[PDB]
Amino acid sequence: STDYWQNWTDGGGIVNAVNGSGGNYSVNWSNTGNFVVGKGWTTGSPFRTINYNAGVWAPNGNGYLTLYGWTRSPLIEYYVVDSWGTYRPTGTYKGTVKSDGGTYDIYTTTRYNAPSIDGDRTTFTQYWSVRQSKRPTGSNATITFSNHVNAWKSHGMNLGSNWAYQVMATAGYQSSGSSNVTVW
Repeated sequence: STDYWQNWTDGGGIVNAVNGSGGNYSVNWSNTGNFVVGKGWTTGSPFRTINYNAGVWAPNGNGYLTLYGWTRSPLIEYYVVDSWGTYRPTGTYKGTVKSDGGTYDIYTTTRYNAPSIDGDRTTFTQYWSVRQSKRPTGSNATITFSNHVNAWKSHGMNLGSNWAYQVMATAGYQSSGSSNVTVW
């Protein structure tokens, strides 16, 4: 019952995103700048369990297969990264959390004068859970987001009171690749 289509690119290279049937989408990208594409929900929830099955996850270089969303009040961009390409994202280490058969490291980072849902020139903190090893793809996976929300809270990483979208995303950074993901 997804109802949100996320498709943002800074315009660099080619990001061929297909909004497929139901919860399904694909991305074929090449020689990109930065981009984020995914399917999910118009209003995020700290109580939502996200299901997905990545039929293809094939980054060539730097890309993430990740829960992705925002809050406002305050403005926070958040990630639950299940898999990646050549680079495992890290930042300021906060702790760990076990969820959905995985162990995730918790990080914070900051963006300065960068694109956000509030405009092209904003400064904000990012919250991360990053799986310690790449999650197997091709079978049904779950992200029990509450586990992350609560772990983040325990480290003083509180989300905002105004929930924006919440999607299961393919994100890329100066890379190429292909993905095909179904979200529900």
